[PDB]
Amino acid sequence: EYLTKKTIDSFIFNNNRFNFINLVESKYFLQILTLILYLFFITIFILFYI
Amino acid sequence: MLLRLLVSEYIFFLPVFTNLFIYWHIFFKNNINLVNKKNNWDKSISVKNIIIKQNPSFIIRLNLLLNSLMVLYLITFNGYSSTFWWSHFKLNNYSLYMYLLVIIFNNYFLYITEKHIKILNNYSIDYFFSIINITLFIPMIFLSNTLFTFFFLIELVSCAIFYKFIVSKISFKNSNYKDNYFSIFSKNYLNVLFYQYWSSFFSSVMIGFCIIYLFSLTGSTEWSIINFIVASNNQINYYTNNITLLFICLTLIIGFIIKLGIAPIQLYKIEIYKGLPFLSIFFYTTFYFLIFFLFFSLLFIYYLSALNNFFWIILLIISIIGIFYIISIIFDINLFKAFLAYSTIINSISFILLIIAIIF
Amino acid sequence: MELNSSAKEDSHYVGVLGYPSQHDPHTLHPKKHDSTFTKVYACRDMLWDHHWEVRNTLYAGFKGALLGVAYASGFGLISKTVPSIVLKKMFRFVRNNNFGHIRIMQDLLTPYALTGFGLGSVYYLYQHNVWENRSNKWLAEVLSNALFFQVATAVCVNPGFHIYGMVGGILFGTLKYAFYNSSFFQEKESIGSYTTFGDLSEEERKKQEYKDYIQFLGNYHKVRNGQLVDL
Amino acid sequence: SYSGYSLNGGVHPCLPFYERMLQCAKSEALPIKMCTAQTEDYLECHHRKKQYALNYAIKKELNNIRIVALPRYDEENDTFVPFSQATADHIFQ
Amino acid sequence: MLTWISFWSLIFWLILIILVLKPKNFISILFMSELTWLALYCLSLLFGAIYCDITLLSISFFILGVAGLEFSFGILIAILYKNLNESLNTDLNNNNNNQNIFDKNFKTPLEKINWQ
Amino acid sequence: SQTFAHDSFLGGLNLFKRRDPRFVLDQGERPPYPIINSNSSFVDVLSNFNKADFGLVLFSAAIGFPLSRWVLKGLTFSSLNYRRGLFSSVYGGVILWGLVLGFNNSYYRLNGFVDNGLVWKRKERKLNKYDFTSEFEDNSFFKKLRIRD
Amino acid sequence: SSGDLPSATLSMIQQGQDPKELVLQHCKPNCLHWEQKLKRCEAKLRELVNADPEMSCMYPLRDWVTCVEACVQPQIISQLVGAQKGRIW
Amino acid sequence: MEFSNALLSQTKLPGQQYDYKRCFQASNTHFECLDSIRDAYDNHHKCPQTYQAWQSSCDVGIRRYQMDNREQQKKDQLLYSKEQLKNYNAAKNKEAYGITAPKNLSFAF
Amino acid sequence: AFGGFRQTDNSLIIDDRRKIILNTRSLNDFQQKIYLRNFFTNYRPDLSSYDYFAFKEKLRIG
Amino acid sequence: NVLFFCTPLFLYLILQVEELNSEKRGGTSNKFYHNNAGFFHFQIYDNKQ
Amino acid sequence: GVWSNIHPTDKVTLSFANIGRPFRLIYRPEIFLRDQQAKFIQLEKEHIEKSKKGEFVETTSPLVLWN
Amino acid sequence: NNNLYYILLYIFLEIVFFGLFLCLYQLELFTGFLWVAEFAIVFIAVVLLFYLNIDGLHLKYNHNINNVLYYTPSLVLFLIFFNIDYFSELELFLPLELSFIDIYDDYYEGFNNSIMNDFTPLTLSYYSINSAEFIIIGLLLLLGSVACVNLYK
Amino acid sequence: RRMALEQLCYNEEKLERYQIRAKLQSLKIGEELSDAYRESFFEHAVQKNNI
Amino acid sequence: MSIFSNIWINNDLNSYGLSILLLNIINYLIVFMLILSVILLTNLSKFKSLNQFKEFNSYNFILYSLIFSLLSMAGIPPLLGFTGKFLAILYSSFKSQYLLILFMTILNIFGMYFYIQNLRFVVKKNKSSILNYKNYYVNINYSITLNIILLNFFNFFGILFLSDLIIILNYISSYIYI
Amino acid sequence: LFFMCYELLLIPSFLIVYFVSPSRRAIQASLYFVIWTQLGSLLVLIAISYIISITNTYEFNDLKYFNFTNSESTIIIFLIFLGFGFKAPIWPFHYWLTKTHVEAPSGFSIYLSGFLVKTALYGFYKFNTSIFIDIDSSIFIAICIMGVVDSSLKMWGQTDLKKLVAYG
Repeated sequence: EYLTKKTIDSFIFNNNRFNFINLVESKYFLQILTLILYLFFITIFILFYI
Repeated sequence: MLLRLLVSEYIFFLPVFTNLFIYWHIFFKNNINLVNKKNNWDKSISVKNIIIKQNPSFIIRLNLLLNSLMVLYLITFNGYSSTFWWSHFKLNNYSLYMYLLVIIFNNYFLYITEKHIKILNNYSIDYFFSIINITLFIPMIFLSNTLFTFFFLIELVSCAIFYKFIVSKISFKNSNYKDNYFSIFSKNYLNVLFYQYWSSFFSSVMIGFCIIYLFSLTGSTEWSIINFIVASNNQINYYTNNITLLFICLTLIIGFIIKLGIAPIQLYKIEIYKGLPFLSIFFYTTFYFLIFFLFFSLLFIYYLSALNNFFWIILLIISIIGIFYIISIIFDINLFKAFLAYSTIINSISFILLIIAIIF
Repeated sequence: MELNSSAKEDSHYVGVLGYPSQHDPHTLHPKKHDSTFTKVYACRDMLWDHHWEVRNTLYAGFKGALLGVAYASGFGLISKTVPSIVLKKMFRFVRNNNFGHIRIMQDLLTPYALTGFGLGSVYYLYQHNVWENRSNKWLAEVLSNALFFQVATAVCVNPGFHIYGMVGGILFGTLKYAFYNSSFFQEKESIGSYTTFGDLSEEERKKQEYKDYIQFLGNYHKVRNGQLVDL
Repeated sequence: SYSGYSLNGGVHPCLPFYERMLQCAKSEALPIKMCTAQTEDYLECHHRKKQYALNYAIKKELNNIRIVALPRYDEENDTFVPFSQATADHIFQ
Repeated sequence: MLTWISFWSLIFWLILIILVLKPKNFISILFMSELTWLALYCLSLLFGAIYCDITLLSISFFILGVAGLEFSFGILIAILYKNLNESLNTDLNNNNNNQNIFDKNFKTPLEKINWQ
Repeated sequence: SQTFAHDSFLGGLNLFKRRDPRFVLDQGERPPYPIINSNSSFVDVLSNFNKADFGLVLFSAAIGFPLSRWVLKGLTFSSLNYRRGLFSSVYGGVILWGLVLGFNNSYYRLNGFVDNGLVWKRKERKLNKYDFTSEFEDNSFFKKLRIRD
Repeated sequence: SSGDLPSATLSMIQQGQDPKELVLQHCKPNCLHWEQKLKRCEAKLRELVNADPEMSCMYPLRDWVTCVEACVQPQIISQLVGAQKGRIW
Repeated sequence: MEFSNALLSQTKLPGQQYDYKRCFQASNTHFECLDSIRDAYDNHHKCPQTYQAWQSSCDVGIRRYQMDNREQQKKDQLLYSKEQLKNYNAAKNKEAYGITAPKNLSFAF
Repeated sequence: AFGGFRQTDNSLIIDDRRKIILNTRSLNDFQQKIYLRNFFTNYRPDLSSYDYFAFKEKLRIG
Repeated sequence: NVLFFCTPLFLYLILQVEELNSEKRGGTSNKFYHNNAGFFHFQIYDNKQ
Repeated sequence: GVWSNIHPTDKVTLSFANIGRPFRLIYRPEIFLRDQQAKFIQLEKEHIEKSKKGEFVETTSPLVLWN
Repeated sequence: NNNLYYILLYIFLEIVFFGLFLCLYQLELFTGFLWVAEFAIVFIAVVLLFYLNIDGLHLKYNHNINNVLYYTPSLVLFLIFFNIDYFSELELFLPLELSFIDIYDDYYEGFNNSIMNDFTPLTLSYYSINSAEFIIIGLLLLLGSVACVNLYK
Repeated sequence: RRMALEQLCYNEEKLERYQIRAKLQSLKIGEELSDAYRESFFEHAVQKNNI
Repeated sequence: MSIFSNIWINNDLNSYGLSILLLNIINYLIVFMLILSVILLTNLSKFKSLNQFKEFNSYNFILYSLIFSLLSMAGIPPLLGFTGKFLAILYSSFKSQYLLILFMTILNIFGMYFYIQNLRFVVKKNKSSILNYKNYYVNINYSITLNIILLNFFNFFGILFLSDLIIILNYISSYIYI
Repeated sequence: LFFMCYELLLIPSFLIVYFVSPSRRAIQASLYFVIWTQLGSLLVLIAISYIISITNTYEFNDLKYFNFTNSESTIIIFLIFLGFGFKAPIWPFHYWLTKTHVEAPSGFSIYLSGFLVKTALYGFYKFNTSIFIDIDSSIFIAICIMGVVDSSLKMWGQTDLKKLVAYG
């Protein structure tokens, strides 16, 4: 029981603790900005470094 | 042209113009339906009542009839595949079939919506007019031949969506008698409006930047010529600056994901679905899935296929990030509208993965 | 955009087609007439030599430090909630310094950068020295990635979430095998490309191709099953 | 959506090149392999990367000290004379 | 200093970033959006100058109209904030604590939690 | 399959019969009939109107009454003047749609997209390798809509 | 099992013949820079007349031979009997 | 899409128009001359006047589409016949009105 | 019609009968069927289908 | 508890040892012996007219 | 029945067992094979004519197609 | 700065600087049009600020936390690697004496040109080629006006 | 459905040449003149240029 | 896509993937139509939260249709939802994407769990009342009922009729590149 | 056809469990059983799709007329074994079977245990015979042995008759 289902249940319960239920305007703006900037950085990393 | 103007340059747009004119005349006539002066030499059989609640069933039926007439006109259409109106419109068999399918789906959804409206009149004439106007221009997106026309049509569609969202009733008839001397501050409509407006602004800025950058690259924003030039670059190696191409592709993909509300940018769509009527949610899903999602898929498959060597990595990374971030969120919803939005997001992510596979 | 294209190279087809090869030596060989500065500056080919284990370890460590810095900048520091008094003292120091922003940034990002550099160096050494002699690429990559990521998760995040770290490592190794190890959507040659040799005559090639296409007639299931009508 | 017109209301400098490239593209069944020359000409006309590279090379050569004095030119004869040729209107005489 | 194209691109990207950097005020967001639209128009003009394309220069009027529509929509939205009982500073509409605000403090509007 | 005689009162029926379900033809494909004027202007298209367009307009006007009645059936709490005005506007829209259809038919006839009393000198020979509908249409009303099966 | 089934192929090793010539012919294209360097060294040696004895293309020839045999030797070594990797590792 | 000959031919220069009637007449004349020649290969130099008319009237893309259609038609005509095609289609429809049992206990492959 | 799966081994495959060289990673479906999928998995692969079925029945009987 | 949790690994090791021993004497091995060439047991193999 | 009278295979199979296969070969395989052997048929006819004159095309000897 | 009035003043200054930059690039027509549009928008924004932020007391927000936490390293990383300039060069790269394209003149073309206004490209774009775009813009403006009326209601 | 089947068969027959030309256009840089593709490149560029 | 004696044979249809995407989108939209159809036949104010799924416990037709639609949304066999996922998996395998197959399978499993989580809140202690009342009695839209019946028929047994839709989609996608 | 028929039985079982079980805890048990059955079905469907795409034919004779590569055969065997073992059930994917037999109605549990496991075994046997595999069956043998050992060892602690019968 603990190894097969409780692992996924605990992972969900723990990752949900780091997510806000109701979206904030600042949260959404920061998320969009971070998405764009980090996607550009990661894509450039593969092109030049990775 | 300067000398002669061929009929085929606007023959397709002629039925659209007729439909727009009819819709505008009807809507304008509905705006003065209550102003009926009675002369001193005329008799009123019954006392006139100025409190009128006209069911939008009439507008729905009129829009459905107009869509059926447009479908009939498309059924009798014949000609040769070429570019129309100074290469700003693409008239292909595939585009015509896509327009026909979109129109059929819109007609079925409109019939269902009218049937639901006959049950309870919870929607006003303005929402029906906004839906009709959105349906008037929605089919035109399939005929786009250049990114400028596509951007203009998408901006128009976004404006129509915002207008439809503004047409939502703020107050409803309820038996809640305890709240008669107290104020309940509901911020759902304001939140939906703010989120839609900010997302639309950001997406429009990204799409405009992408178009401006693409024009400088090749000198044209058309569909076929851009792909030809991009494939030629892979064979002539004239422009080896892969950084600029990667940036343009990233901008286009980010703009498309933001407009479609693709993960990991999903809290915006989650909040959007949480504060709208059921019919409005149905209409928004039908518009986004049938038009926006299929357009993005065709852009990644048929329009920008020459750059698919670059879109693959971005698409894979986005899909992996969405699968990793949305799984944890997908198990904590406590609203039916949130559940519907999450189902739509999951379907969009699955379709994105399917398109990534298809591009191979 | 190609991943590990230097390793993913068909040497025979590249030589037949004549395309320049990344496996060719990129070094400098000055003659016996150059100046001392020219001779000294010619030593830069060492940084272009991939066989130097020191160079490989340094490059991997730099990549790991960059990855750690990027993670801290994008999700790391913003997630952390430092004490208010510490922030006030940092602001007071920033006011009283000429380049205090650099000092604060260094004091913040140093642990993440050091951990990233160390982890990258360790992973590079393990991959280059421990997993280069296995047979099954997928199995070897899965085992190595799972071990490294589970060890990191037990040490970097928390001992409790070891299973999640092992699963993440397995997934990362699978992705590496799919893309960083296999030329999926990164092909450098056309599908079905074959290079002919033996100085075979055109007639012999035509006869062999006809014989093969006769076998290609066996590819159709209805042809094999004999369920075709006469037309 | 190729305008092909100039900012002065005329024709864009790459209009004839674009016409030839379009003709080549619509002509060959495999213009991707066949339209190399026309594609290169159109790309050079649109993005003058070749001109920029030539300018960079000229600047690198000017960073050397090979050239000291270029031959002057007299428009009355429409001819170039060497810098040592002591003609009128020269900076040094 | 920097080349014009690089300066314009860097300015567009920095303006997009700064749109999120400042505090969450609707009026400030509208002003930043107007500034970004003006920067986009300037970039389009510079590109049309670089490439000598009529369609590139034609964007300014369309860009101006789109910016005007966006500004009008934003003004209308900001006007609606009065009736929605929501402060212009959006950070005051969320109960989540933040270190950026010097004076954020929200308490339940009651007198005594424990009565006797 | 035979075609309704051109310039008659039933020329619009030819727009209801097509050889294939293709919405548009290729850029280099010859039209089913000879082309009168590919470079057609608006004035030329207007001059191209005939009894087929008149009959199409008449059919649209006749059918427009039932559609207008169906539309008016969904109106409630409206004045008789308002209902009459809305019905008249709907009928006018139907007539305009019929006129547009007639103009499109005239343009197609001038371009040779549909039958216009013209036949090419040398017929295009097409072999129906895949023919799964000849027998199906041969024993139903589906043949009357398929031009040459 | 797989081991009890009849063998469907017989290579040069299975035919007992030396495929060294075929291996060299197949691996020559992989080493072209070394061959070009050896050709240049040979041309330079033939250009000079009675040069110093400490001037030979032997080093270039060794480099070319190492490049050629670096791929040919191991590959055939994989096809030899008794060269199976083992049970587990 | 980038290598789509039809998509490449569909595009045209700004303000470029195609005289369909003249193009079709010239193509009909040239194709009639070519069919009178009656050769498997399309030797356009066998009717210099007709080939010149086709080149002058029909654009590059129109000529390419016409040539591809003519080549496909010639291959199909050399391939099958009307009666054979009709009989094969009837037999295929009759078979599709039934079921295809597996080819158990075969004697080949 | 029998299809195939693209192989990931970046290995050169040498065929001397046609005197050709192909990559394991880059091989068509027919090439995979003729070189990679041409392995034998039957005791008496030289027999016909019915002959091998009868042989299997006879071997079980034996 | 340690023995129970490690039992699958011990079982795998014992099975591998037994397979090695069988390979030493050429006995039946833990292999998919496809000796029927795919023909199912007592599967009716008849052709249709 | 009618919904399954267009192909010799069941609808479920045809929808599921035809994954990106040529629909012409799936529905009417004979014409597809004949078209794929278009130039092959001409080469076979030429070889047969040459052998009728006593010239055996050994390169075209394997080209003996039944269907 | 968090003060809305100061932000508006800075926006006006930035718009003026952008107009100056456009004039430097010899694009004075678009500079003037943008200047007029921005002045009207700024007047509307000042009216709104007097309407909604008459007091002017901005929220008590501190930039140090967000700047040091994520903004500074993110900006450094973004500016470090982002470079979309392929072949653009500075004006001082080569001596101007080696350039002669600005000296050539098309006398016959000038004699064949009757244009006296710089709005010819604008007319040819927004009236001949992009007429569909202009119609779409008009329809969008009408729809936006209707939407604004509905929002006010 | 029957009409669409016929039309799809015709469309696939038309698209048959499209795939061949794209694969010829999809030949790797420098692989057009390769011996395994030289015959196809010569036929498509020299023989199949008769417009 | 092989070449034999300069004559090539193509056994693959390049337009299948576009038809597959179109069919998947169409199936999702059809499922959403029935999912929202039941909402349209009831008082749309009575279904607020995720635990507000027991409101579907009503007249047996509504409950059965809701259960079938919920099953179809997760893509369980043999509804229309399973057809889309199965065809996507088949197309991915035909394209040789093992990583994509694994990711799609993980996502489908997570989606099935999320969709089935709602089935737990379906049970109600008694028959509910989510139907609007007209003329003092509950009003049931016969046209909406007929549409829902047609959708449920096309979803429960529509898998057998997938041949015609697949053919139509393939024909549509055939001219996409042609 | 075999795969489609094997997948159809899940819907009737879920319908029976959701509507006929008398236990209140049977809701979560039915959900878990449906989830495990769907996971096994997904694995089997992935394997079947791989097999079908590898050889575009639908006959076991045609499958025998083709040979799968080493990796293909290994993956197919592993996926078929995983699906059939999730539907067997096998350790440690037996929580669904345990909860079902604990909570399901007597008639359904009698039918679920009696028939579904046999159908899954028959499908696995039919698929396995049609595919020749050169891999070692040690993994599957060890999995079966460990599952048998685990199921037998837990019998002494089972006081519920239904639970003990399920373990047996």
